[PDB]
Amino acid sequence: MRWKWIKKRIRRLKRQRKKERG
Amino acid sequence: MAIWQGRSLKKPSGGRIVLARKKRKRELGREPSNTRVAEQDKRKIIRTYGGNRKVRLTAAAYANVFDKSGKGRKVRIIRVIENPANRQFARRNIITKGAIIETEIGKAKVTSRPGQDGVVNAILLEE
Amino acid sequence: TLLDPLANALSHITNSERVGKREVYIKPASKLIGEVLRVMQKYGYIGEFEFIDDGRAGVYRVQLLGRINKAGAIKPRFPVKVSEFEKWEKRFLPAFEFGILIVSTSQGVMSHKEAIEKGIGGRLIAYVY
Amino acid sequence: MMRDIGLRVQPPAEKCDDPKCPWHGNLKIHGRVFEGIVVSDKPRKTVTVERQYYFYLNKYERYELRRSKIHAHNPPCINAKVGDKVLIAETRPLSKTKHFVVVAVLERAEERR
Amino acid sequence: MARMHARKRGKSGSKRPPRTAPPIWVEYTVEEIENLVVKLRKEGYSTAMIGTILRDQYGIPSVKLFKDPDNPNRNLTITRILEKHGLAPEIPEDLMFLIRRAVNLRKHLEQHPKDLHSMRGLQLIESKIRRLVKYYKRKGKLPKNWRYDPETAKLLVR
Amino acid sequence: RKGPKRHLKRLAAPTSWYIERKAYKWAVRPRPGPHNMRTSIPLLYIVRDYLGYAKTAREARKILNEGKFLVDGRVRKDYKFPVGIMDVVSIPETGEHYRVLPNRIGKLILHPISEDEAFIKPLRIRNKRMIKGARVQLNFHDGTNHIVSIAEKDNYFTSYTVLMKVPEREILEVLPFEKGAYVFVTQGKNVARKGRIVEIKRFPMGWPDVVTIEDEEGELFDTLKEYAFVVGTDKPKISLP
Amino acid sequence: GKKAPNGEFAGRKLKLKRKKFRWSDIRYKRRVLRLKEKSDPLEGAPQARGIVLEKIAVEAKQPNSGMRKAVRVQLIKNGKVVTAFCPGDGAIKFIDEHDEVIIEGIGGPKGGSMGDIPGIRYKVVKVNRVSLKELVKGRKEKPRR
RNA sequence: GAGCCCGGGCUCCGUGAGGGGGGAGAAGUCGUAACAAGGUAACCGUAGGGGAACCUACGGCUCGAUCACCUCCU
RNA sequence: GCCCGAGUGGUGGCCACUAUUAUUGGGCCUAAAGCGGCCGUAGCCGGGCCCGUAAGUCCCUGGCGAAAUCCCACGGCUCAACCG
RNA sequence: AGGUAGUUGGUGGGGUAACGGCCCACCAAGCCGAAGAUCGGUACGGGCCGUGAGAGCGGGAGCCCGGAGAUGGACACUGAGACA
Repeated sequence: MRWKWIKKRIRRLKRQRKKERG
Repeated sequence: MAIWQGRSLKKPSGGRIVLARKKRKRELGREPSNTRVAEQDKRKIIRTYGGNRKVRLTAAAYANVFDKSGKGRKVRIIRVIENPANRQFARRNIITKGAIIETEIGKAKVTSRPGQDGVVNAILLEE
Repeated sequence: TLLDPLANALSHITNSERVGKREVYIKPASKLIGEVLRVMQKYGYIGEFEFIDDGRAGVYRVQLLGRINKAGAIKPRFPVKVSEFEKWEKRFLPAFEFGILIVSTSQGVMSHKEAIEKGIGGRLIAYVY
Repeated sequence: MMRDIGLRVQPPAEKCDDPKCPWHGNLKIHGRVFEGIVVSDKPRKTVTVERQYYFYLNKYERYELRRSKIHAHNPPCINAKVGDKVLIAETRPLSKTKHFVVVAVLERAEERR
Repeated sequence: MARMHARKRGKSGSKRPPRTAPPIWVEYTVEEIENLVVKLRKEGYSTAMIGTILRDQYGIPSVKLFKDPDNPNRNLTITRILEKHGLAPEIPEDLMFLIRRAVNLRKHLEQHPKDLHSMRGLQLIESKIRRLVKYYKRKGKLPKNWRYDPETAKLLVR
Repeated sequence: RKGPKRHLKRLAAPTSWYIERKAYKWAVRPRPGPHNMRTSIPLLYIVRDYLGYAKTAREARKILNEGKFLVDGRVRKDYKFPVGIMDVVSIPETGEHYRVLPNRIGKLILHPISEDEAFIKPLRIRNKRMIKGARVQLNFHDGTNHIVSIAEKDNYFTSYTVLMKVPEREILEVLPFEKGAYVFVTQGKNVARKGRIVEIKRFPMGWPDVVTIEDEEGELFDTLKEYAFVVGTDKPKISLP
Repeated sequence: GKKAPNGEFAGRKLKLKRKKFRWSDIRYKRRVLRLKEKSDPLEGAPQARGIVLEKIAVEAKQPNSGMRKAVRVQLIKNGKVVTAFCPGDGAIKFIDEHDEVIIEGIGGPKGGSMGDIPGIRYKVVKVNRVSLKELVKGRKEKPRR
């Protein structure tokens, strides 16, 4: 679980933060 | 003409205070005046809201003097020299409650408000 | 540190009580506690005490009859009007009978019942019943 | 200059006060009286006294600490100093924020907080 | 009894004599006692150790009990015996020993700086000084104009 | 509302007159006159409500134009007349006198006494001040002003007992208030008590200036010199007899 | 010390504590801001009239299936799209498209559609200023336009 | 000395292609992740990698594993 | 058949229940929730013993917090509401 | 989370029914703030009101009391009084 979520949250964050940074 | 009060400036704590009413008649005010040195006397009577007529001097030609016994006169004056407030005023001869002026013999110090009372007399300065 | 030395007296005295030892020892000692035990004895709740004043401290050795149920100090020590007494009457005490809500007063120190008979009040100090 | 002020207090040892003191002119002593402590002397003839009082809260049964600054005009006959009680008169306005004049000073070298 | 400060460990239970007036099987005059004190402060010993040697050699456990009454304003004891003579350090010994030590630390750290623990007691000794300062100011052994710092610690010691 | 308040409501009508409170939506409002508004009583009221002589105000007003009442030994006709306190009011068509006295309670009541006491009206004067022409004058807070006292004080500060010959508009028999004299209390929550003054010792700083008194009962009353009114050395009757 | 400062002058701390900790009641917070009043259209109101854009039927929830009668109505001043649950059996009949339909809530304003219905926050009372429970009974009045 | 206007800046209301997630619907598909040592104990913070569940490294923790083997403790 | 009764019910809001906002009168090992640990500023809170003040605090008096509404009495309207 | 430039104060003066930075000339650099200022939201305020065993919580409706307004916004006369 919290492994999952942390990396899902991180990937969401990055990918989206990539989309914001871009 | 001048509005005020005077509740419409700022708070002593840097708040903005906003007016939450309008004008009140009783609480309006008039503008300052220039009482000139001249040979003629230009007066006007004006009616206050307390219901009392008060004289405004718009010019004058006689002040005149007092000692430390107090023997008054009505005689000629000449140029206003030294006004406390601003030296600009001492050029255009604006009489004030604390003005200083040249009289016939000795300099004399004004000691009355001619913008509500309508009077000009002085007391001699001793060197 | 300590504070409320009284209270740390009282609280022993009660936890002392609840066990059913014979007598107590209270290492820190004072007027407050001294006086309060005095008034306490005056109502009778306790038997006899001796304090020995050591160059360190007063100590009270107190004799336990069995009477006391619960006797506790007040936390912020509230001021209480003589009209508000009845409220503080119903709350803290167990019923109308007991009446040692020990307050501190203009006259000195008293219980609740000794306060009411005079007629005077103030800030609360402790309770006993 | 130097006349009895009443309140059961004595007037300053020296006098030479300007017309914004109740020993001259048309500004006069009247009314209620307080006491408080000098924060600052920095403005000219002007001194901050901040009072401490307690207030009650009915909900919690307890008190609170509140602190009301009051602006006080010091007469040039006497100088205020930090950290001493000062006595205040209730008078008509000097200014936007100055409604008070200092009447009788009890001065002190001591300071807490 | 205890206070586990910067520790979890209960403090020593060392305890005073419950004597309130002094032994008379021990015998010294107000004059003799005063000499003993002055001699020891002349050595370079300090008041705790002065009270220590007097205890171990001359058999007086605390000075207050023996001396007072001889001017019953208060108890007469070592440094109050010293101040009347002018032998007292204007800094209280408490505050002095403290600061004294402190300046020694700094020199170690100077040369050795990779020291957690040694760094961490610098922080633990200053902050006792600070306190000891703070209250004295208000009591008055140290003027209110002072404030504590590591250059104003290296000046008091030298 | 930024002009003058020229109506009064019943609910806004003060209960120191014992008016009826919900009779209508509007009460009779005193005009200015002799004495204070929430210390007075309207002529209308004494007629319509107090003494029943009216049903409608068309009655009362007629009654006051013809002359069933004189106030202060003098005729009236404004049917909005505040009748003063400690006051002389006369019925001339029957020969009645009432004092406008406060009760213990604090409502305004009329207390009936004979015609003889209706020539005298104790004044304690509200202030005393110099005027031009080198005179002083005697004030009151029912307004009534008198001139003459033969230069300077000759008597007391303001706590006076005056004898006013009320039909004659004249002042007679001046008498101070002293530390064994009588006082009637007209203002305060100690009203309707008449007593013997213990002393006049005071703590004057600021507004309060203290005067104590103990009555026949012995109820210690602290009133202002002003709330205190000098009834004299005892002449008119006490309220609640 | 069980939390709180107790002490004469401390109270202010108390006074701010409560308030700080009050805002953990969703309901309280929400009202004191007015989120109840801003979000779930109405502008807060008891009820709202609106024009029946169309009639739609939706499915029931988890253990359930049955065709609930729902309208789509547009509130008129609110100007917001509301899908809605209609009381009664036959009903969907008596409601013509483009009659006025007054709308209310149903079963706590919280958002809670009743157990069966997913969405529906709201209720219908009326068809052309005469209600639905009056139109389930034949006699009482019958509809127009 | 108002309203009024003009040029710019900042903010807010009605409304818009497109875009994010939630509580769901539980008849399609992939896998077996966890819950039994779940069939490689599990979790944990950090880092990389994989379609997914997730795997691995390093450090921690037992809320840890089943006998066995060894060691202590009323 | 039960309730209530010219009412009864629906939606909405507020308060109670909710010691689910803890003053009265809540918790926080594992249920939600202890900061990874310390320091000390502001704050709150403070051992004993004597003396001054009486600021808080209590007691008494006195000025005062309009009427209305509330509570109690008596009186009025047939009764009560309502009013005096 | 820092705000403040008639801005805080001083001297002298104007204007006003009148005190006052109300306004103004000169001089000074204060004034306010974590005991929460400033800014933003929301809101007439009070008597009361609802509820609750109490403590408390919510509320400003008739009515009374005080203030503000009169299509938005400014402006004077006339009068004791209006900026009506």
